[PDB]
Amino acid sequence: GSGVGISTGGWVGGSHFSDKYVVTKNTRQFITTIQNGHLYKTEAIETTNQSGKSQRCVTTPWTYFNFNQYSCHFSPQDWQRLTNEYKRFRPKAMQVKIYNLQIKQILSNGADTTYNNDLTAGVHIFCDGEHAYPNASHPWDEDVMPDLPYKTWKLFQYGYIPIENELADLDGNAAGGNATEKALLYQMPFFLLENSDHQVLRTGESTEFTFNFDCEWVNNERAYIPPGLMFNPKVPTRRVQYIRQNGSTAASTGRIQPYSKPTSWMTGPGLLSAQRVGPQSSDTAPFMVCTNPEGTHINTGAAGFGSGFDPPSGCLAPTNLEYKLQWYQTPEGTGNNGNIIANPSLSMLRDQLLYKGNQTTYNLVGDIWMFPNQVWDRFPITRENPIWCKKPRADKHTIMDPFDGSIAMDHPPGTIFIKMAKIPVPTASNADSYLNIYCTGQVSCEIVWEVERYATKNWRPERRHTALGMSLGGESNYTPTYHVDPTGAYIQPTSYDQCMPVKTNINKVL
Amino acid sequence: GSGVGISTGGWVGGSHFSDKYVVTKNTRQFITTIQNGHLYKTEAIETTNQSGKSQRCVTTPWTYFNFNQYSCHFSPQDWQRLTNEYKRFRPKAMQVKIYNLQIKQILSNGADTTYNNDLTAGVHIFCDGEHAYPNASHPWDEDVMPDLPYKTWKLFQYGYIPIENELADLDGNAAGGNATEKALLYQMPFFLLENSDHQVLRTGESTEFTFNFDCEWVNNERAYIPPGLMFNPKVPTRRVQYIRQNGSTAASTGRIQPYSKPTSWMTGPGLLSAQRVGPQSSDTAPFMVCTNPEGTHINTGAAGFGSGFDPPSGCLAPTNLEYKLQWYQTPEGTGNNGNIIANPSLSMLRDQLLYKGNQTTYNLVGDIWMFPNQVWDRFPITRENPIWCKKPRADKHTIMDPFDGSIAMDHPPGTIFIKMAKIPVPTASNADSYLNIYCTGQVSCEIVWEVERYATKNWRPERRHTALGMSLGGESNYTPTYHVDPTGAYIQPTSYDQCMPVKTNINKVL
Amino acid sequence: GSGVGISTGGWVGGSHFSDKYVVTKNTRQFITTIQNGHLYKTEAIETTNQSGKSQRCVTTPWTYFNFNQYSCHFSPQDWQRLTNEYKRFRPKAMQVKIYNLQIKQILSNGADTTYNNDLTAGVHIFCDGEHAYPNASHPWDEDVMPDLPYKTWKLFQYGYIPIENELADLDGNAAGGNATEKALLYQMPFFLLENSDHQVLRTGESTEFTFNFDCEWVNNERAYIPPGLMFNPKVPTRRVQYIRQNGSTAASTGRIQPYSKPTSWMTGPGLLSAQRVGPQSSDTAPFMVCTNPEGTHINTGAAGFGSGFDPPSGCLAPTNLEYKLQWYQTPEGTGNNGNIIANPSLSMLRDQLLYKGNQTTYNLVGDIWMFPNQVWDRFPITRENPIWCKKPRADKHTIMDPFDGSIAMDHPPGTIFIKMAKIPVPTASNADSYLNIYCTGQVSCEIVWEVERYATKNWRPERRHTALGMSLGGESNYTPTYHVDPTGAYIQPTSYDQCMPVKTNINKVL
Amino acid sequence: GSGVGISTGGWVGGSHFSDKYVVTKNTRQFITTIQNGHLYKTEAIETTNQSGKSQRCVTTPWTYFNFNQYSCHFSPQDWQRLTNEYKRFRPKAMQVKIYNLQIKQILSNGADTTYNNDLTAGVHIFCDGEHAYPNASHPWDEDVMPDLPYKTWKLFQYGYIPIENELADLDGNAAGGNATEKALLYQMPFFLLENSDHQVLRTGESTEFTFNFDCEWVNNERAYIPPGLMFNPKVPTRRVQYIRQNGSTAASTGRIQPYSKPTSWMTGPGLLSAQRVGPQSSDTAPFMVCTNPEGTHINTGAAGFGSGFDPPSGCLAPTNLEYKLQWYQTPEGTGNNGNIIANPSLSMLRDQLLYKGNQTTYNLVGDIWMFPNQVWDRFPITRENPIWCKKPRADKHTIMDPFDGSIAMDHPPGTIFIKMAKIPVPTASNADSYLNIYCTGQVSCEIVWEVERYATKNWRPERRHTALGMSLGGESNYTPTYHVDPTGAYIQPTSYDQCMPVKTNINKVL
Repeated sequence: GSGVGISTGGWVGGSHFSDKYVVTKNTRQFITTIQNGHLYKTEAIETTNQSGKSQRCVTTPWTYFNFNQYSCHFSPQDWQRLTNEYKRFRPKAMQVKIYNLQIKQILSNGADTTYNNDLTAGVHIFCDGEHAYPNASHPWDEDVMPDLPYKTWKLFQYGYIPIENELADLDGNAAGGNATEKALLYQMPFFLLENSDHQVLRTGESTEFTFNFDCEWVNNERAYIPPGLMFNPKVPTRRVQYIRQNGSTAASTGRIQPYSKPTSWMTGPGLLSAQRVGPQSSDTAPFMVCTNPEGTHINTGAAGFGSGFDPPSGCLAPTNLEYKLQWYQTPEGTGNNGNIIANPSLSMLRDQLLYKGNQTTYNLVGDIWMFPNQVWDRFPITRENPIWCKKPRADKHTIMDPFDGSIAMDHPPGTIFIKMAKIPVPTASNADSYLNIYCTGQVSCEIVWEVERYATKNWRPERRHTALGMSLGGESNYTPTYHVDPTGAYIQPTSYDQCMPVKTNINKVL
Repeated sequence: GSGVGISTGGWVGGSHFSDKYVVTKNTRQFITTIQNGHLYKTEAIETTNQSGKSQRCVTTPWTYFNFNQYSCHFSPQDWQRLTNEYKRFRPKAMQVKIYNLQIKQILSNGADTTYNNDLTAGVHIFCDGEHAYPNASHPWDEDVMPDLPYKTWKLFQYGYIPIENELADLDGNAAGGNATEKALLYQMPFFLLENSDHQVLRTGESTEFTFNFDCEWVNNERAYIPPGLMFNPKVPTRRVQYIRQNGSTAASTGRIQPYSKPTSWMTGPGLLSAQRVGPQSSDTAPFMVCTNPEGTHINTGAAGFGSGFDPPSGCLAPTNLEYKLQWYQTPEGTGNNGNIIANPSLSMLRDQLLYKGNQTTYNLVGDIWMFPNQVWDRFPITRENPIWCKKPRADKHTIMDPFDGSIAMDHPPGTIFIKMAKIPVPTASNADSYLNIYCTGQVSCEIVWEVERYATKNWRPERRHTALGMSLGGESNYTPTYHVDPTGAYIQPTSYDQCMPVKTNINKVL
Repeated sequence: GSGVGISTGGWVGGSHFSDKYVVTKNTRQFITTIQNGHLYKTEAIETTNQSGKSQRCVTTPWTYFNFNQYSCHFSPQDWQRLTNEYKRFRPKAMQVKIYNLQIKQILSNGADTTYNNDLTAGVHIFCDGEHAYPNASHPWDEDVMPDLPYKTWKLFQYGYIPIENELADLDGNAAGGNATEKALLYQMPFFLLENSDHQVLRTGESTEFTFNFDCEWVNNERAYIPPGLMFNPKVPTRRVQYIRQNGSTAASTGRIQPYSKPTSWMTGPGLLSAQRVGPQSSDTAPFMVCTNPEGTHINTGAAGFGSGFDPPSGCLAPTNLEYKLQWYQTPEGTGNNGNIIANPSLSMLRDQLLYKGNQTTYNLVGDIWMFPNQVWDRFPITRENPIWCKKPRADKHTIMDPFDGSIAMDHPPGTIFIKMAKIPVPTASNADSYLNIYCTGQVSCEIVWEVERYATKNWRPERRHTALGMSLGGESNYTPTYHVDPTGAYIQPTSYDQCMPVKTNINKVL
Repeated sequence: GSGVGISTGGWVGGSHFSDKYVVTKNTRQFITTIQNGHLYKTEAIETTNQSGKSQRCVTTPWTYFNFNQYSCHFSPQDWQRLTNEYKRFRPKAMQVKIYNLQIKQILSNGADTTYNNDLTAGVHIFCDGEHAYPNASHPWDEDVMPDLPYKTWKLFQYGYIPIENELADLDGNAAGGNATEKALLYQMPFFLLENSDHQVLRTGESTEFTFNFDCEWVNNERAYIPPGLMFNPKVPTRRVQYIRQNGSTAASTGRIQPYSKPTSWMTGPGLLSAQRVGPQSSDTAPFMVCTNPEGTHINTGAAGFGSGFDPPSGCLAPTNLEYKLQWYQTPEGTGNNGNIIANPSLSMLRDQLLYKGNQTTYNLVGDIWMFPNQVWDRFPITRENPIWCKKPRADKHTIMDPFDGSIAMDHPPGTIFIKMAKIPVPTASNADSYLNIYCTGQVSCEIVWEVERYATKNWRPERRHTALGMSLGGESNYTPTYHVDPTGAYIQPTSYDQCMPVKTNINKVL
């Protein structure tokens, strides 16, 4: 049957490894609340205002489900077994279910608050698979599904940036009159999630969404030598190296030495020239990707308009800590506390350099662009990396490697939006008061991962991700990584290697 | 299944444009409350009483759904695309659904009030499609469905005017004894919505109503020249113009000039003679349509009896601001704040004039009536105009052009009435106390619009409704029209052109 | 139908005795509550700390159903009839049902607390039949199902020991640096019951679990003589006994006497050498089974690391009270109050001894190991004994006789885990507050027992368990065993014979 | 459908008289509550303790439905019509339904208490038709179904006597040591209603029980003459009466007189010798039926051990008021208030005597036992008598006439037991607190009575039960019997004849 008192679905979880496939099931307990008091609002996002960096977003009542990260779908055991036993993997299919909803009313008299289940209140649930609305998810957000299946998942409000602010700044001047600047405002899109059709669910009801990926593989195999050493040092070469006269030393023609042969392959692109700017408040990235159409007025300049492009060095060796990719394990993390810095995976298609020689010596080429015969490996993703990124809709685009490592998909998984159906309340005024409710429920993401097992003719052992690669933590510091403190706290990895990255273990003949 | 805890219907919205059809879906969250404490009452509607203008209405417990306006069904995007891409449109069919009802009890102890869902309380829902009861809807009411899909829709009480008051005034005198005046009262109809059969719905239940229009088109195409210039100025004419003797100048017979040929067509009717009267309180319109059967007594006279006919000038040029059609975007709007004045659409079948020449010169004809060979275009409706108007049931009627622009239908969409089923309460007295409840729910109006795309042999570009035709508003005044203030306020159009009227863009060869 | 207000299952109970089978049905009323506030925690279990004995367990939110004991499934009548009328019995099949759930919210304002039934809250129910998670049940726990069907069954929290503490102690020293000790922590398994798929049930729903045993019989038949007397004292023997010279007495060769013939059979293994140690706080057992891999650091030594093996004497005569198996009937029982000591069942395959003679006399062999030709009977289980024990997963193992008497099964009945589904609560902080609920319901265990009736050629009467073997108790001491005190207290057996052990009544020819 | 909000059954009542059958339907509103706080207890039942009469009962949580009495099933109209129109009747079949359950929670804050319906709470319902548990019902209890269909029926707790107390008294002495007295305790049965399978019902559910009687008739016909007058006084007799010499008068042989012939029939058994004993507190009956096995110790003697047998005179004339059967109409009745004494039905098979003549005169035989050729009629049952009695299970028994008039059945209707399912409550202590609830519902007993109409050749009229046989009562004393006082009180019959007994009206030729 169906109704109040009949659970809609059960709990699923775990993982089933096969040769061709890996099916990782997860279920979480989520809570969403009334956002903005059921209003759309466009307000300026202001920093400390030491610099003129500002932002403008339109905040909706809606909240959304973000499934994008590996930490959500794989346990540390499932990840270790994934990266040790398989050379490559990608997400075949994804299935999300939202069930066992409970909408409860919040009754607050004074300090103490009580919770009464109304049973007739619904929730709006909307999945955008055509990407007609602006994307909610962005890589490296803290909104993502929790790692531990028993933690509650608190959803985040949905908002989006209608316009670039400094372009719309209205600052202008008396001479220009900012006509082209108003023109940007006049066409500033405004999206309501109410335009589209969507489901309204009460406690007895549930819903389901399926997604089918088609995307590129994530390669777990390591390069033991650079592509430049793909030769045989015993065999002589036919080539000639002519060196022009340098100072006193005369020009010399001679056969290239057998041990160093010319490479036909060049360094993967990346930019080492730029450096970060300014205080932590302003956007600090070394490069700023910005748009400045003629006629508009920008008073602040620099990073005020534009968004920073980081990490700038895609394949290149991160000479400085600024270039190394870095994040925090926990939202409580402050500076140097709980931060993880990317380290070399010791893959020779990764952390490349390029030296421009003059007559006397070699010097580092700061920034190298796309050039033919460039081969490189994508960032060695860990378990904490985002799975996908949304590729913009644009006429032309170059090769897609996001330097964070995420996969650029032009149709990533749809973003599932959910909110409290507004329950109005009678009021003699215009005060448009509403009833205070929230909904908790059980969401289950189940993804089918397409894996393919390695095979090698290598004689020797290879590196593997081992639990011996972990450190103790917690109070009294006897709890390992990925384990629970006596207080109940979950011990986060303190190093990039405890995150078990790919492109480390398995060797691949170049 | 069905019951408490199973939502009856989901949310629908958006629009699907085709060549033949446009289907605009909308869903709103409505709230209706107990009205008149479940009583019918006939009370006098009294103004400041500076003038003897009075009204008498019988107020019901019922509230009703008013779907009549374009703003409800079309977004500003859907409207722009409608009026730019299509020469004419009309409403094929309409489908209204009322579902996801929630009837909650209002418990008030002192100041703080609580809301408990009873689940056994029903609501009465009645659709009058035969128009046996007096029509609730009237054009240009504020009771209409809201523009923004996320705003709550508060329904209005249903009432109607049983009699014309000054006819029933009882004032009379000692000499007349007002016998014919009592005769009007003796037959004064009294309508109860309980006479008819109607549905009672609880939370699990829903209802649905379908309507099929048959009505006239709304033409979006513009006249570039007046019908008087439909000639060819190069070709000579055969006609003669004889001018009688004027003063000294002798009577002259001569061929009419090629460049000015006689027109067979005349100005569309309209009345410029009258002017508005009195204070804002009394009915101010320039013409008063009234009924004054013999023997009745009218002490106040003038606009006391009768209803004002405005705008008086149907097709004629609105010489003064009094004649221009004007309204407010928001019910908070006071004088000159938030008011929109109709402006010329620059259609040459619109804003006509007629000059009566004497011998010496031409003079404006104040009021022109129906006369043969009159051609004109209906008011250039905007997005804020009512869709339809109810044509009275009468033996004879002339051509139907409402000067507000609305379509006169003799069977418009039925008015859907809804009220709280009275839940009595035991009381030892006669005090007939009742239980205090309200109902909120989701109503969805879905209309199928019949559209037909233009085609033209014109070489040049044509005017189109553009977002560049908008102005900034809100606090700090950086928010465009049709967009949301940082406080969440929705920015209303400040001009008639921001309302995107019809009969502007597309040209039509006369 | 199904839903709130329709009971899911009825009450079952009783027993049906047959010749081949015995079907014992039971139903109880259980209550489980939120444990650890929905957290996993690993905390040290500390005693008075007079000795360095410590333990570390990871405590889950889960609670579990323990069905392991005979007292649960058999009444004293059903047990008496079982052990009197049947020579052996084993559990064919087991069927557990969990139904009539009620999840109620705990509302506490000040001291007085109220209970409101929410109806939309579920419970998680998970049965581990593959034993992928650590076993919750352990013999001789107080968590077991109650004896009396009308008592409420309060479930216990599920936890498990991830590591042996002193091995992980971190104590070490500055010289060693405890590298092998960290290695144990680094791989310390962490099990979440959320990994596996499991059911979520609301009030209307129920669940069912069936188990099929295959295990060894429990033999109720007694040995009247030792296997050493299996001869005929009238018939002479062919054997010779040569006694070497002792002191003055010369070596004598002579035929063995007819009345004492040599036995081919030897004493069942057991260990009398060891004695208990230390205060009641520390682990006191006479033998300690411990693991001490090289390189680890143990400061406390002795019973700090390792678990005690008791009773040490499997078949041997319990020379001292330390060796006798002993327990308490009620968790309120303190020292010497309500304790029951195992006594001889007077089975001659039980309570064996072995004497090593020198020339002059015989002396008791302290500890005897497995040796060929050893025959013995398992502990004479009573009605209060555990039914089964979980056999470890190990490459090699010897004969399985647990000296407590329980049956060692490598796949015992699965442990049914249950917990409150977490209902989150909105909070402005990170305080991750949750809603306070509990669930009570009706669990029914129904086991099919495989029995086989004895037959004997013995002429004489045999011992039987009789109610005359009971003592009075309670206030005023007029209530018998297994009966209810005027206060309502249930009178527990005060002696091992009132527990009606097996291997007493029925005789078996050796 | 089924569920909360759908009544399970309707109200039935009334009676349908036929020639062969009478079907009496009844429905009542019952209320049962938590008894003993869900405990079994064996406590001593102590009187004023002026005498050593004591009792010991084990009180259960269960309550039960007692349908045994005629007053329940027949109205005074249905009874009058039964006893006037029919010579004999017996209960063919019985059908009990329990439906429209409501389990409500009792919330008490201070003095005022509130009642909230939980809807998930069940009730246990168990019918014992095999009589495996001790019988709850006993004749002449006040627990019986009410007479008036609109009165509420409050059920009584179920308990039973495990042992005869003075046999178990433990009093004994130091010399005996009361070994045989402990032996009675050691085997003292203890019954739990949880042993058996039974139904658990929630509000939506109901249950039904059917019973099929086979039993003896209840004869309504009267004997107009004693069986001794079955002769013809006109016809001479052949017999001789020899009278031995008495004093002076010589022995006389002579024919027996025609008007007094010898009877072959003798007086039905009964005992007039004994008299009642002691205060109202102790058991007062004239005869005590007791059990006193050898070796037990009885200090009090007399009625301390044993139960009184009353009325002692089965068919004999009740010489004194002690022997007359007597009861109270209402539980409020005290001594001489509201008591009804059995009176002669004027049936000549009833109220017999036997005189033993000596030579000189006749004297009353005090106690007469079963003797051949005894004929008698059973007690003339009224409408307030029990219908049935449970015949003990015993090897041998004599003729079954209960002197109260009830029918002795070896399988009477099963006793329907019902109790509140225990809803536990979380408590940090062992206090095993539970939730306070009660259940009210509608029980309907419908019995099919097998009747057979009389036919007579008698010429004269016969006595009939008439309403003129009633008396006024109530306040102001204008309300008749079987009618309602202005306060609403129901006027009880004040005499045995207003109870309309059987064996009065209809004549039966001997």
